[PDB]
Amino acid sequence: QVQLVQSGAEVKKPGSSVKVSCKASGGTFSSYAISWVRQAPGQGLEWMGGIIPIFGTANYAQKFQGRVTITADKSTSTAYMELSSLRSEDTAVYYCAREGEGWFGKPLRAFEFWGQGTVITVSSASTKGPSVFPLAPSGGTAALGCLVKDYFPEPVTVSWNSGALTSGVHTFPAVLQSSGLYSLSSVVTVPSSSLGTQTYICNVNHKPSNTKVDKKVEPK
Amino acid sequence: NWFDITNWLWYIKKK
Amino acid sequence: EIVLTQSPGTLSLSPGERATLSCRASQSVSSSYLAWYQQKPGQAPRLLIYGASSRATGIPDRFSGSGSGTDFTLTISRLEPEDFAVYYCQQYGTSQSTFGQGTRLEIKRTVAAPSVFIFPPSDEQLKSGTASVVCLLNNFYPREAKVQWKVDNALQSGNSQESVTEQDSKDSTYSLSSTLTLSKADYEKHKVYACEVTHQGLSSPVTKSFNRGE
Repeated sequence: QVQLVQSGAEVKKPGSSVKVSCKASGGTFSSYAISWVRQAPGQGLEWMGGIIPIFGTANYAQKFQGRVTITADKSTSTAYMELSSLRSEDTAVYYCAREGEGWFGKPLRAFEFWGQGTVITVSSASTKGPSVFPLAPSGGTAALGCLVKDYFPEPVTVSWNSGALTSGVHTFPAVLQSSGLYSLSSVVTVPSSSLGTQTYICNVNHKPSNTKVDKKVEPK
Repeated sequence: NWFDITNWLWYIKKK
Repeated sequence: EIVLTQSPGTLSLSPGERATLSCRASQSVSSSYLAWYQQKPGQAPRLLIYGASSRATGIPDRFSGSGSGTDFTLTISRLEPEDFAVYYCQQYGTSQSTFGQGTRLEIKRTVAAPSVFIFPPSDEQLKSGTASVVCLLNNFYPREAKVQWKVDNALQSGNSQESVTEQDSKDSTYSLSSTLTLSKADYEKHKVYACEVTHQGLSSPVTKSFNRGE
């Protein structure tokens, strides 16, 4: 039925402004409110504001008044969320939600329909590719991995053997260092008997910096 | 309440 | 305007057990305008209950909402492996909508000991001027663990960062990776490098170590 597609991720600098779109598809668009909810890494949900497209007047959260502008374009059936004077605390995933549709046209008030979410990273670091280092391995189970250190921004995708190896894979969440860069690790446990005969290649794909790395990890 | 407005719009539309 | 408080913070239950989450409001919520949402890692929040008790479309009847005014309750009769996630409440009785801080519902299993591994810094990174040691705590339960780094039996501080994986969808265990970052000179100056893990299901903390240069 109703579907909400948001725009891609964005990396902004402190003090600047960012604008996120939300194209709706299906059902009525004018007489149904669209809300925006953000969520910082590790934190919880947070209501920012809403708009009923048939009215130009919106409804903002008192905490965000002065920085949030929510406008709707009925011509394209698209909602817009704009945030000015960005700060590092604004680094969050911005979801665009729509109220629920019940029996007939009678609308609910809870947020039944949601978008995929836009990753807004408010930071001051520059785009940088990661340094991939091999975590060489030294009942019969051997653990090996790759250290994906010093990259910006999020995320980086990791696979093993071009994605053919999934069992025992543990790709850890990234940790934001004090230099503004990110860092994560990915490990996989394999039979120790298959070390001297199977090749293990960790694949790192950092799309923002256009960096693909195939690091071969072999035991010591 | 603001979240009631979207329901009032449904009334005069269909009633 | 209205501050929602969710209880408890973390809840450990087994599949088949009964779950009860409370959401208290600082003031009365008009017309029971309370909603319960579920959110899984990496995904968007999914609506469960609206109007304090009315179930959403496609939601199994094992989810039930109750309460009104200043106290609301979400009840999950029989738990299933796909019911373990984060739960939020949201009031919309006033124009200023607000959410709760969240109640995470994880899986309870038997105590699992971590498998402890240690990885020295690679030569490629050693020729870059920085040495990163890694300590892996593979597959354990509960989530609470403690990692300590020892460089020549001297404890470290303010120079290591840890990361914990999500809840495993098969064995319900956790894993932890601790990265210790040192300069190349500080690394080549010392000899022994160890990581000591303290956790439940362990008689005493286990130390995994290696000696630099062999």
